[PDB]
Amino acid sequence: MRVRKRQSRRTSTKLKEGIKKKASAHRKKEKKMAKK
Amino acid sequence: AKSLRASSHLNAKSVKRRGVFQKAVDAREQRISDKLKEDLLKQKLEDLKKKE
Amino acid sequence: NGAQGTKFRISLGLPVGAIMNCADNSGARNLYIIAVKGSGSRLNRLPAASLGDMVMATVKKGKPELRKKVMPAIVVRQAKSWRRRDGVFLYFEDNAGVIANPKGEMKGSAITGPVGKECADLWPRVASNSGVVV
Amino acid sequence: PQNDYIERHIKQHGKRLDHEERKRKREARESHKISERAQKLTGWKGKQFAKKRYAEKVSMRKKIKAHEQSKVKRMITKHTFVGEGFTRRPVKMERIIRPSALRQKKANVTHPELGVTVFLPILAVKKNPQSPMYTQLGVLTKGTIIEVNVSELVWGKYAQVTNEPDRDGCVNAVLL
Amino acid sequence: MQLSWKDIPTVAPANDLLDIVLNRTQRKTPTVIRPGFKITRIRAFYMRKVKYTGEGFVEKFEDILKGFPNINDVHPFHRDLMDTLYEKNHYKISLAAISRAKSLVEQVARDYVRLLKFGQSLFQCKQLKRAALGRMATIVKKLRDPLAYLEQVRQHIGRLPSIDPNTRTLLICGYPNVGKSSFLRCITKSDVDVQPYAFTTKSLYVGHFDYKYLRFQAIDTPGILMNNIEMQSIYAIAHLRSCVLYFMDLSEQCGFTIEAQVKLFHSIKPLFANKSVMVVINERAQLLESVKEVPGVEIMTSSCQLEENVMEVRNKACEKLLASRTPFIPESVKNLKKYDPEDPNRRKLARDIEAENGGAGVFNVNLKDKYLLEDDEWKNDIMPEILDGKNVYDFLDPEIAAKLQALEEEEEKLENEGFYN
Amino acid sequence: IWVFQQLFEKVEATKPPASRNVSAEIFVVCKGFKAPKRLDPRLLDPKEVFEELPDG
RNA sequence: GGCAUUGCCGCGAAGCUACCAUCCGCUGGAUUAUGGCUGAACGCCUCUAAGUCAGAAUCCAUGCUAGAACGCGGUGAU
RNA sequence: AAAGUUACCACAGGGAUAACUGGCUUGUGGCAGUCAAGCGUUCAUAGCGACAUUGCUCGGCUCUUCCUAUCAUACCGAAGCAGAAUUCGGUAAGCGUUGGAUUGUUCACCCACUAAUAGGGAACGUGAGCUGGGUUUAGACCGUCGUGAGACAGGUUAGUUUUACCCUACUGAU
RNA sequence: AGGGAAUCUGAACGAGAUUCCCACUGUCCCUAUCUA
Repeated sequence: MRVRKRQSRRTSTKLKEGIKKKASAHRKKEKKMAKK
Repeated sequence: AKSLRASSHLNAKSVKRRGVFQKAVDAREQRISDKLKEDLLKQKLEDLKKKE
Repeated sequence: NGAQGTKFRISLGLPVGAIMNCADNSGARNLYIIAVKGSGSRLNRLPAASLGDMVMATVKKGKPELRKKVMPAIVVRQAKSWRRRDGVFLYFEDNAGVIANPKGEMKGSAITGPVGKECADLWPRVASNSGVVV
Repeated sequence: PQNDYIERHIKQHGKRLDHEERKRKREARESHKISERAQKLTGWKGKQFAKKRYAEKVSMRKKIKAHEQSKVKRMITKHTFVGEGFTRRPVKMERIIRPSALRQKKANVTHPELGVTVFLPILAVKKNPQSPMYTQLGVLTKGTIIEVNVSELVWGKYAQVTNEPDRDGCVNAVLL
Repeated sequence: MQLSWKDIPTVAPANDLLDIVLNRTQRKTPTVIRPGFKITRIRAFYMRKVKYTGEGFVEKFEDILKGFPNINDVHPFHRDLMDTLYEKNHYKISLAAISRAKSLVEQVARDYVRLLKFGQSLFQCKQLKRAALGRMATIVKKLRDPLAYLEQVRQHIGRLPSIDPNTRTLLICGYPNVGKSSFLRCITKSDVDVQPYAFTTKSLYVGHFDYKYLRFQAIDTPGILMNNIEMQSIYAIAHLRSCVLYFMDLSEQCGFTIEAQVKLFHSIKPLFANKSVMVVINERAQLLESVKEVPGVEIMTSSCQLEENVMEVRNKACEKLLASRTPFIPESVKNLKKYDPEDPNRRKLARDIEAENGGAGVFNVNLKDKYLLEDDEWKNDIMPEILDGKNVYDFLDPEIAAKLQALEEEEEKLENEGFYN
Repeated sequence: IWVFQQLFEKVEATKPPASRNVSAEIFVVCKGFKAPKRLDPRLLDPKEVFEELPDG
């Protein structure tokens, strides 16, 4: 068959570093939500 | 419409090809090879024209 | 609908926007083509009819009874050089067509002038209302 | 085609020779094919299958548990309300454009003490938090206290809004 | 429209209906937008989706409303027949709920598009779109009962018989399981059970037959003892331009007293008083003459085991319903036998020739061997038709040898004269 | 315009400004009405109205 | 015949050309959804787990086009 | 006597930034209640709580390539699927996806043909492959005359990527 | 010796404008060939 497009496993540097910022954002939320 | 490579039409045409459809070609081939065998003898007579 | 047996290719002489004469004694004298039923599809190509093809056509010069309604029309005279299987190329004097229902049954009682051989073969009831064939 | 053309055909000729073998083996295959679908079906079909299968589990929990229990026994882009004296009202609202699409007249109000929702027209916008401009514009952001018409009809005349009508469709309020 | 309704688009059970319309708006519309686009393209995206789902539900609802027959506008027989088979009020309640729901969905779509041209973020716009299609879903979830009813009515009206109230009809009546099932069994091709209990038949079975070159339809009935099955029979008697064939069992069979048939005949008498009744028998004999006291009645005695009197009942029924120089023939044709299709001993036609020779479109018919000649050795005709610029058929006549010799005389009359020097 | 001319007093065609200018419209007025007691029946019917003029 | 910014008109070969003309445009395996066989897991069952047959205009071949100018071969010529 | 107040606040001035895919986006709304797997620092009476459910309600001409979220063509499954016709669903991108009248703001649509006339991408694809209709003598700064209200054909200004007998893709040729 | 008929505009008009009717044409369907 016509073999469809494969997703990449190369994580671009913008993605990888943006992943770190989103992670640390989830921390700051979790520390605040722990107090209530 | 059924394609050129439609499986059922290829199988129906294979039902054809085991019948009359090949037998006529296998008679024509014998008539062609016969006249080919006839073409040796004429040239062999023209060999014997010079051999005379 | 209506056409008897297979239909083979003859040259196309009557596109959309062509005025042909009317041949039956129904009342109409001429016919204006608007669409051709059972035609091919290119980009920018107009639908072109030929002899013995049912077109959708309007009356332009005729009786008011035959007007007010767009109706099927089978072309009986072509005047463009088509080919027969018996050697010859032929053409007529003018473009003419006859009006009928979608079933292929004729409204008129007689068709004037020659009717094409191919058209009379394909449509049986046209050959029933024919005076002259070929 | 008369009335029961296949039921009479069953009651005279039967289903098939193998109709019971095909059915029984298929129902026995379905225990596998549920699991064969759950580990295949990539994409949206997997998400829809998971939601339907979770539903088919909670419903079964309800059947079994109920059986066990029965065993014992500048323009504004926010939604506003404008009073019926609109024709020449803005003395102090020089160029404060409020389009007619964003004007919702009937708030979908629920009653607290009796769990019935009465879809009634708004009479007056009273106290919008966040902005005292918005009180004078009639903006219906979350927390706004509004006046409710009780023409259709113990009742409380005021209701506090609970949704964000900029996001969803209607205005949803709870009486005080 | 007319007599029957099989051609109705199917009715989805309100949960699947949602799964059709909402999935189609996910597949047919574009689905991917960034938050980083212009606000105009974000607006137009979600507007296109709310509207498309709007048209989706409306298309499915319109198919139901136009599909089902407008009960009180069709025909008095059908208006009442559907009223007997289905709760007519509920049939109008259900279709009213669909007509209500379509206008609701239209209102929702027109609302949220108007509300959508003021969205400031992708989130707000998304919340408004989800609000719209979710609201439509809630409306369709409120339709789980009437659509479940509408599927069952669609299936059962799709299988209903087509009676024509304008063709020559004849009702077949009597007590349930008299033997009238055997009558329609032996008059036409319609499979009706003669099972030995009361209500075997549950609806109006129809049988067509032809007599005196005309289309007739005899309508079998379940019978009268009130029920939906029972009232179906009575309204068929009342509204059809017909004659009624009340059947009686003058025997131990049926399991009902003949006097109860007398009581029922004289009780139902008012509504078949206008229809010119025929009565067929399949102190005591005197109470058959009590039945004869009706203005328009006739009594006939018949047996269904024999095939002559069953036909004679039909003959009298149809008769009641109507009132309500020399040619040239060759002796080779006259002496010739008829063509019996199931005869082992006859001539083989060309149809059987082409089968024996194999195939329809593969066999070439020999035009030769079928035409008459002096010598059948020259049957395989060649016939040149053209020789050197001039066609043979124009030169072709009988006595061309004698005509040539006449031209040979015309040779020698110019040979000695001296034209060739 | 002819059957208008013989059934009314003054028949005036316009196509005023604030039309399309490309469309083949005419707004023709027919002020003054005869209101006859004897109306010609063959006149008003469309069968005789569009009876085409003979060839030259 | 010189000549006419090819003065103008009719026909018109060769050439070029038009579905405005004519001809020609395929057959084997592997599969998808699906339908199955034997059959475990699980002392029933079960198209699947080990196996296994069929099955789409799908795929890969056959066919159709170029030939690597740093791929190769065989053969003629002193 | 004039004074308190101002997020009712209208004009001139000073501050503070706005507008960065941190895998975006798609089909099922919101509000309140009814259940309610559990978790709450013990734990249902510190509270959160999914699926349901109940309440009313800038446009368009033309080509190349790609995507499938497929309208048709191919094969299937479900459907009161008698046959025909059809509805929903699965695999599926191999191949197809037409011709005319349309301009009070078209962000509409008409009337046929066709097997069907499917939806999108090529981030300002396709305005240096191009036109058909809109700003008002549309940028920025400064000045003059002006109560709440605006003008002056004042005055100063900026509006450079387009051609490359570059570069190389692509066709073909030595 | 290219038409014709209406209308909008300043009864014919004026190479005013628009619409329609009739005729004509490679503008097009659909390009093909020749010469400079």
